[PDB]
Amino acid sequence: GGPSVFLFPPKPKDTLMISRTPEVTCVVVDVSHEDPEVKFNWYVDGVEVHNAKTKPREEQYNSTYRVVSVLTVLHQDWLNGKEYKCKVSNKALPAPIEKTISKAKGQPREPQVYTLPPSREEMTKNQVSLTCLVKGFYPSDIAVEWESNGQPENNYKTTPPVLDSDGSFFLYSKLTVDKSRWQQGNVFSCSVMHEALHNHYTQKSLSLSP
Ligand SMILES: *[C@@H]1O[C@H](CO[C@@H]2O[C@@H](C)[C@@H](O)[C@@H](O)[C@@H]2O)[C@@H](O[C@@H]2O[C@H](CO)[C@@H](O[C@@H]3O[C@H](CO[C@H]4O[C@H](CO)[C@@H](O)[C@H](O)[C@@H]4O[C@@H]4O[C@H](CO)[C@@H](O[C@@H]5O[C@H](CO)[C@H](O)[C@H](O)[C@H]5O)[C@H](O)[C@H]4NC(C)=O)[C@@H](O)[C@H](O[C@H]4O[C@H](CO)[C@@H](O)[C@H](O)[C@@H]4O[C@@H]4O[C@H](CO)[C@@H](O)[C@H](O)[C@H]4NC(C)=O)[C@@H]3O)[C@H](O)[C@H]2NC(C)=O)[C@H](O)[C@H]1NC(C)=O
Ligand SMILES: [Zn+2]
Ligand SMILES: [Zn+2]
Ligand SMILES: [Zn+2]
Ligand SMILES: [Zn+2]
Ligand SMILES: [Zn+2]
Ligand SMILES: [Zn+2]
Ligand SMILES: [Zn+2]
Ligand SMILES: [Zn+2]
Ligand SMILES: [Zn+2]
Ligand SMILES: [Zn+2]
Repeated sequence: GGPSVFLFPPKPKDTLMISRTPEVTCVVVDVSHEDPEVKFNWYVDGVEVHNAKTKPREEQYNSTYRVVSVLTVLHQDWLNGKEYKCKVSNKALPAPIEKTISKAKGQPREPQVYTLPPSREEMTKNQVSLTCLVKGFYPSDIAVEWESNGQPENNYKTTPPVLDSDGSFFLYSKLTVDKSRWQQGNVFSCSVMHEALHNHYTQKSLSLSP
């Protein structure tokens, strides 16, 4: 029938750290050998731009060609809602294919970050759960990590964002540590990246209070 276009956003962390390079990815699949030519046009807010890096086509094991084009986006443009259009032209199509993407839309809402110590009843266990509540944020793109003086604490798991009853999102992150480390008074820190925080970052700390 005709080829199909997919347009993918940057990775969320790449949009929240100015040191990183967010990029948007236009993928064309189902390109026939009969008309194998593929032209990309990129627009930012309706204005054609020219810095996209297209990859040379690559044949698939199902006898179709796959062509990829990558446009780097500016940290501030993406956060300011600019919209990115990929236009794919190929002989086999009646009219060119237009896909548009941007950051999740909606008024931004800054998260409230709260650490919760292990439950009393959980103090019987050889491991305990440190809880980071992140609530009230909009949009849902977010990243959460845990640290203890310098090094990342990676035995943690974070729930997906959940739509709350006021239209904002919340989640929880659970860090599991040896009960000894928690009682040795060590400081544990939940750090949160989200667009609506100052510099898109905050951290909150948790320690035994005796
Ligand atoms: C012939 O073969 C080719 C490929 O060869 C095959 O290789 C694999 C795939 C084998 O399975 C086998 O087939 C062959 O060996 C086939 O090509 C495939 O075609 C199908 C369509 O038929 C495509 O399906 C869509 O996939 C989307 C998800 O794709 C991602 O995830 C899958 C794995 O789950 C991967 O396979 C893909 O490569 C994609 O991976 C993502 O790619 C991004 C770009 O690289 C990554 O982002 C980038 O990441 C880098 C670092 O890695 C940087 O961070 C960059 O900054 C960043 O931009 C991303 O991380 C990566 N993810 C992963 C996990 O790797 C689906 O989203 C899509 O769903 C759409 O369609 C469904 C129904 O059609 C439905 O669920 C939805 O409606 C959805 O539609 C979109 O949804 C939105 C919102 O809901 C709506 O608005 C729209 O409806 C719609 N719009 C848009 C714009 O999307 C499809 O399921 C498949 O991806 C593609 N494969 C490849 C490799 O390209 C071909 O079909 C075969 N043909 C025949 C006839 O056999
Ligand atoms: Zn031009
Ligand atoms: Zn050009
Ligand atoms: Zn931009
Ligand atoms: Zn950005
Ligand atoms: Zn945007
Ligand atoms: Zn649009
Ligand atoms: Zn980090
Ligand atoms: Zn603030
Ligand atoms: Zn400042
Ligand atoms: Zn910024």
